[PDB]
Amino acid sequence: PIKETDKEVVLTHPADETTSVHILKYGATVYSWKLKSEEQLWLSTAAKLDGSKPVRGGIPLVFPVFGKNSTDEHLSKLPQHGLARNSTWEFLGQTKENPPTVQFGLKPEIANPELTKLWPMDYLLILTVELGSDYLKTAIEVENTSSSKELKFNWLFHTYFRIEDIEGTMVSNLAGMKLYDQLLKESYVDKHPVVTFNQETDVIYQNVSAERAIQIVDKGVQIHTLKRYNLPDTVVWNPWIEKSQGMADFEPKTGYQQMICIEPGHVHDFISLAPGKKWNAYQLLCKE
Ligand SMILES: O=P(O)(O)OC[C@H]1O[C@](O)(CO)[C@@H](O)[C@H]1O
Ligand SMILES: [Ba+2]
Repeated sequence: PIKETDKEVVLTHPADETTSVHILKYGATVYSWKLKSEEQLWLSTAAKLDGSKPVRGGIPLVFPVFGKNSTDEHLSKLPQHGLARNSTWEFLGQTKENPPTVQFGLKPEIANPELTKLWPMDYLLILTVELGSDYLKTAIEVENTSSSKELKFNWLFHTYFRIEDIEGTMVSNLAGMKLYDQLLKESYVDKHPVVTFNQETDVIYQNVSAERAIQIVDKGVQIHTLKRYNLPDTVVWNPWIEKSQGMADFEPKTGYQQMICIEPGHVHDFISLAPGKKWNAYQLLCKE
């Protein structure tokens, strides 16, 4: 079933109503995904869900810029991670009952007014969210609705996976891939057979195709599987102790122990879309 309220849309799977996803209209932000009653995503206990600021947890949507830009006249004007997660999207309706599937839209006319004034480029975004019995798919289409100007942008899904204990967690299937390390400010090949975590981690892997599934492992069990289409980059992030302590909406302060962000996107460079052209991609979460 599909249920809309003033603030959000909630999908529940017809075959098992304890499998669900909650999507806040603000940012079209998925903030809970339960698989047979078990929460898959991390959400801060101090996360704002009231539209006052972006949600600390779930799946914030990052567009038209990842991180902070300082090289482009217009993109440099925006706050870190852009304006999609700061805007209230329109619920466009359901498109399927089983699997329950719904769409959200964004265009400048309904976006964050302040940020739209700073980056007055034309676009249409359509997010499609599909809740399967054992997966969650979040798909995006971007259309350049300008008749004259190119549209230049990044796209990333800022997925917060929920885990039991960060220090017991490993991430597999990134061995031998090139990354840019946002902390060390250098690029190198990951020579470790799996990714492990014992300090702040902020890295951007490159050249991940539709064929490469990334697995999150704990006690020899695959607790999450991430697949994507048309998003060659993967940000892997955990703020660790000090950065968690510094984020006012991040609670509890030990909560970095229960999250890992594995974020598929197109962020290594900008996509440029000619007038009237479209780009699309998706993230597919499951538990293989
Ligand atoms: O606090 P936010 O603007 O949501 O950003 C959170 C994180 O996003 C990243 O750029 C990648 O996850 C990190 O460096 C960290 O800043
Ligand atoms: Ba940062």
